[PDB]
Amino acid sequence: GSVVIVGRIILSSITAYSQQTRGLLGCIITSLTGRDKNQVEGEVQVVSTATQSFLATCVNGVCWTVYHGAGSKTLAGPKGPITQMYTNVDQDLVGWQAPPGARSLTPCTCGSSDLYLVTRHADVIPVRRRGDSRGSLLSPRPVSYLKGSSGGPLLCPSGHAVGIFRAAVCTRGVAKAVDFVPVESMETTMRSPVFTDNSSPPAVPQSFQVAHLHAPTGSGKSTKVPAAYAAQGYKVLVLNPSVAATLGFGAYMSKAHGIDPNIRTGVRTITTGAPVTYSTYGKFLADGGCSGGAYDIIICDECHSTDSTTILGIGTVLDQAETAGARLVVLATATPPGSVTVPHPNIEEVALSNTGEIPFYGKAIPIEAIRGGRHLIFCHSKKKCDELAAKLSGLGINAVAYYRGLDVSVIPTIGDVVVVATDALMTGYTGDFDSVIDCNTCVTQTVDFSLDPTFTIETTTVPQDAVSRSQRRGRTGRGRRGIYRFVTPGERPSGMFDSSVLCECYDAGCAWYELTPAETSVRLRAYLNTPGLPVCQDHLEFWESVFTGLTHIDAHFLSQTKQAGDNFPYLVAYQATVCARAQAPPPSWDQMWKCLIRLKPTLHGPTPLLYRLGAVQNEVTLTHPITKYIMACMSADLEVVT
Amino acid sequence: GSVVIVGRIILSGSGSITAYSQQTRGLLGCIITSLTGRDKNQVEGEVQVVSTATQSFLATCVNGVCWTVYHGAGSKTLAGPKGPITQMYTNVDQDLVGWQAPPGARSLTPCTCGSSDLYLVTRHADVIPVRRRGDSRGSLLSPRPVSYLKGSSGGPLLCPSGHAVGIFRAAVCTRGVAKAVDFVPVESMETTMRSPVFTDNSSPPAVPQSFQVAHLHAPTGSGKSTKVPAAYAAQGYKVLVLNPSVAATLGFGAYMSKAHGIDPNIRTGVRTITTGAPVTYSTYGKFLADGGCSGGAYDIIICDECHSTDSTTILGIGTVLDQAETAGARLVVLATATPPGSVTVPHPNIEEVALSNTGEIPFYGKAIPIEAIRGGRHLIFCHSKKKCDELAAKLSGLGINAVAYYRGLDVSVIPTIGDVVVVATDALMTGYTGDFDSVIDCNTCVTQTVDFSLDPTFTIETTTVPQDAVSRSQRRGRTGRGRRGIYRFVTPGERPSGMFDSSVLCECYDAGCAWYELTPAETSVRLRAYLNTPGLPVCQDHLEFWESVFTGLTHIDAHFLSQTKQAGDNFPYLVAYQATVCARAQAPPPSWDQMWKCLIRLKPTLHGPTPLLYRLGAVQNEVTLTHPITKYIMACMSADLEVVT
Ligand SMILES: CC[C@@H]([NH2+][C@@H](C)CC(N)=O)c1ccc(Cl)c(Oc2ccccc2)c1F
Ligand SMILES: CC[C@@H]([NH2+][C@@H](C)CC(N)=O)c1ccc(Cl)c(Oc2ccccc2)c1F
Repeated sequence: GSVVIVGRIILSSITAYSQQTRGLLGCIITSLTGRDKNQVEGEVQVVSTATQSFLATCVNGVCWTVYHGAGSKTLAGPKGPITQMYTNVDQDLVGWQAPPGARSLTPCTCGSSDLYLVTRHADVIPVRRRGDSRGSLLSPRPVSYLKGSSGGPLLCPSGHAVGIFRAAVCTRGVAKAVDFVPVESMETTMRSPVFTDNSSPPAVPQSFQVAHLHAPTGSGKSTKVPAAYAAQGYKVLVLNPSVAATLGFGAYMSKAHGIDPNIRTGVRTITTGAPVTYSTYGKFLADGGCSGGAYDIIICDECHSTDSTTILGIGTVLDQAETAGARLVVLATATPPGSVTVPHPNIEEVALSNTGEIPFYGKAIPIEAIRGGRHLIFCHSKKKCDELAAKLSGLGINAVAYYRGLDVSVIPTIGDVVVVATDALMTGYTGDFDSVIDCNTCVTQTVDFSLDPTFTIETTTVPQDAVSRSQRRGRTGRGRRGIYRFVTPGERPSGMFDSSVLCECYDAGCAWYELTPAETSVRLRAYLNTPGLPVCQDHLEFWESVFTGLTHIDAHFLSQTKQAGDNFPYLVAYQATVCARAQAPPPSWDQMWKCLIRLKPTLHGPTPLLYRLGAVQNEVTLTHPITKYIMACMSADLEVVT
Repeated sequence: GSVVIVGRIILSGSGSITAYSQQTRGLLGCIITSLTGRDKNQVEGEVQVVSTATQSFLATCVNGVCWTVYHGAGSKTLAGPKGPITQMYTNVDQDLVGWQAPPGARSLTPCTCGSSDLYLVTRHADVIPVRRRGDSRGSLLSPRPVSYLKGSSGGPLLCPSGHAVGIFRAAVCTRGVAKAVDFVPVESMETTMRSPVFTDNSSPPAVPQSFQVAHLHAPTGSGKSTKVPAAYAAQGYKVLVLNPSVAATLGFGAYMSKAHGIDPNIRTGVRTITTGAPVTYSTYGKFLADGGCSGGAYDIIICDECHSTDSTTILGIGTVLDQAETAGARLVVLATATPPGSVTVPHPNIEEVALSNTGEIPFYGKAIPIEAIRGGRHLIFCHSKKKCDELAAKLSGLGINAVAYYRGLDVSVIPTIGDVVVVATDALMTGYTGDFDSVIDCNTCVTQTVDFSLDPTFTIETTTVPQDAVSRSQRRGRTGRGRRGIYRFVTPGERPSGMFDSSVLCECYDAGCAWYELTPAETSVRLRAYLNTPGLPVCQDHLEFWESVFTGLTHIDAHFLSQTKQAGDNFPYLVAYQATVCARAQAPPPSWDQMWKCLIRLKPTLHGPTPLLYRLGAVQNEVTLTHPITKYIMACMSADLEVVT
């Protein structure tokens, strides 16, 4: 679907009124066709997807808005879908060529400290500028007042644009400031190229540089290129988030380029003294990061990956590389932030229908589609993998489930099989398949600053973004004609990750890699500050402050929850420690808290709740000191998407 | 818009109960079908996944009737093969609606055997085990987050043999987790089918020999409050007519003296007369201030505008219903032009014209031409005080005699008389009784709703929502009275009539404490009589909860209460109470909104964090949760609480 214009705020002292020009039916058809024949007027446009509605402000002949709402989408236009002219994911900014009849605001030259934010409801909210991207609302307003107004103009008194609104800065649920994209970030974006070629490795520079490599898996981004570099006489470290891919490079380089390299995973380590090393991000962090002098080039493969280990690992490289004597970091991926899924020559795509013997996410799979051969069916949860493997086995199709927890030996590597897997597949198994069938959804975590009492980590089923869809489809069609069947044809924008991933990085830091919160921050600071990487909201101060107060955890609990492989082993363990000290029962008796099961006779009363990590069945008390500290931490300034 | 079928849930054939979903329509197909009311796609399966524009849920055919919940479907028609099917049963009291099952749609069959191990099917095709605790209740064997169940209302509850016990309609929560489920019994679906499909209420009832509560569903024009009470009086009966509006009450009495003959008793705060006549007109507020029914006085009590869900009206009707048989009345009539489940039908005096973007005056995203409002007397309904004053401002500058009206301002600021454009909120409707040449409607309104947000307690949020069938009808009803009328509107939509929020239950206890010296226990009795009387607007039963909250709010400062009372704002007790607690800790209020003006004078002696009891708006000050009243309220949030899904 395309972004659709559904109305306009007309600007006129500054005042405004809004005008609606479409309803739901129209918005839906227009988004599907990409064809909008309505006459565009005004400088601010009310726009909408099938999900969110928001704004777009025309400046200098470009119509601008936020990446978090528009993604990389085309805008419906008179001739047809308009492709985006600019896409600056780093600045939460995208932009289309202004259609005829649109007026443009001209940039604010002088720069008043006094500024007015136009909202989607046609209000003109005064704002005092505090910095380049920061203004304080004269009247603190609830956060929900500003919702739907991402992409709206901030104006000086004369009516020239100072920037477009991108996020509220909340203090305990009330908006006291605003983050906007400066007009000078737009003029900078208009002066960068629309075509920077990243498909070739850079040549090694005289001094330190970070460089980007965009090219598909198989192209030898991970094999040929490190070899080429080794030939020129350099030492190269290749980081990867999969144990199975890292190990498989070992026997691959030996066969193919006569280099018997160093391999470093948690399960296995080989030192051959080769000039090339392949390691997981995880083993890299276990070994303390960059060793003084050991490497010239550090290639971070699958840098589109937004799990906590990769992020923490990449930001370690970026914080340490130059001081360890690196001259080159290369961030490598086939799917950088802002990518969309384009057709693939080797892959035929066929929507699923309702005609099929096997139900699947409201559609159907025909037995004939998966009876012969090797097939990969992605499902969102383990529960659903178990269900589908059971049905298929019961019809005599040779079927097998794989997800986090299982050994990859459930395999089966040669012969007929239907593999029903979660995304864990993409890290534990390196093989390709005759067809891929994709449910087009994933499970994700989201933090919610719910103040009940502190924060919550919700697990939610969500639509897949452009990176998931591409990575899943790319398990077929690798040098051999593949089919890709799907339940649904859309895809969310790529390259954004949630604040809970940040939280996960402190947790793993503390739990797994002996990092203080201060230390975790510095490495995340290096990641955030590097252009072209995935993006998130800057909630570092906040998570640092939270984990900073979580002291004298109980070793036994920590170990146990690490060994069960829970998410957030540190937060779970820490809550467990507080409970067992306070002589109080845990939030519930979910598996999550099994680590406390032998104290169940003696633990009684209300749970000293620190935060919410699932359903809380027990009564709660807010009197524990750690709770009060975490409550106090919620007064910090939180950027929120609006 | 119609309800559209967009998928189904196929139950298994044998062995253990299991199911899977089939999706038959996307969003685009769903909207088109809803707007045309036409659905040529055939219908298999007994459990349909159904949607509206705004939401989606389930329906379960049993005995040839496709049943769903009223809170989901309202009174809407079902998209069918030869166009929209109208509802056959609309049992608002039971949260139960029903269409005739379309061609070859298959139907579950009722729990013949009667077991107590149950299985709930959800929209995801999951199959939760449930233990029957009562006629209409069941506990989850493994409790669950209430969000798991969203979108499954309408879904069936099966016994092991595959037979339908009931349909899911609500989660019973404790602090965010669903311990239980409420469903509509299958035998409520048979009580429903075993009755007339059409019941009449168009005529005033005959006076029964013994106590009976009747409904009078009739236009404001049939003379619900003049003719019908005169007629009863003409036959020698003592009649009390209650009404929410002081203006309407005085008007009826004045009309009765000049028209139907006699000089009735009037009872309002601003005016009271005891003539000794046998008709008495009163407001619900004066009636409650007077302590309700005093025995022997009346044979018939007409509760006019019984569709109103302001707190006084509900608290009023609840009193009459608790007290009237024991006070010797023979008849309680519940009168309204717009009863629960009613739809806005067309009016022969009234031309209904969609606003467009063509026009000089912006109006909620559309536009009004000045042509349409210079020629005569017109009424513009706006949602806020703000928009009202803003739009007076614009119109008058354009050479129009416009005046704002809302709560606080004085009626008769409306010229009587002149040639006018009055810009008003719904306050118009209880403030002023005149009609107009045309009504212009924004089709939205401000309402309050409660959020059990546990942060630390609950939150009363004010929001703007689309108007319901009752709102549209009453607003439009201010033109086309006798003469010709024109109704112009921004949106054609209309939410289901007859449902009110738990926050309205909150205001009842609040008003009982602030205005009518009713302990919470006494308020619960009165509210209970209301919930239990059929054919009145419906709510979720949060009575124990709210009673328990207000029972803790003891020793309020009289002085603050009297100010929040006079200032006329919502929830004077909760506001006075929070301010009371704030003043006794020498702490500030949650913010300095106008809500808290009673504490401005103490500003310089108030310091530290606010001991927050509950959220009635933005909280700007830092908060402490250690006050004993906060803790007492936190304990109250462990009540069993019905919530919809
Ligand atoms: C413009 C700020 C930028 N964040 C900085 C910390 C830079 C960085 N390394 O991410 C940013 C860019 C793009 C988007 Cl969609 C942003 O907002 C969100 C919102 C929700 C999820 C993820 C990002 C954003 F916050
Ligand atoms: C079947 C329960 C019934 N409530 C009882 C207290 C009876 C009564 N007098 O209301 C009921 C009927 C209809 C509906 Cl839409 C119900 O659910 C809601 C949901 C949200 C708002 C209002 C009512 C309901 F809860």
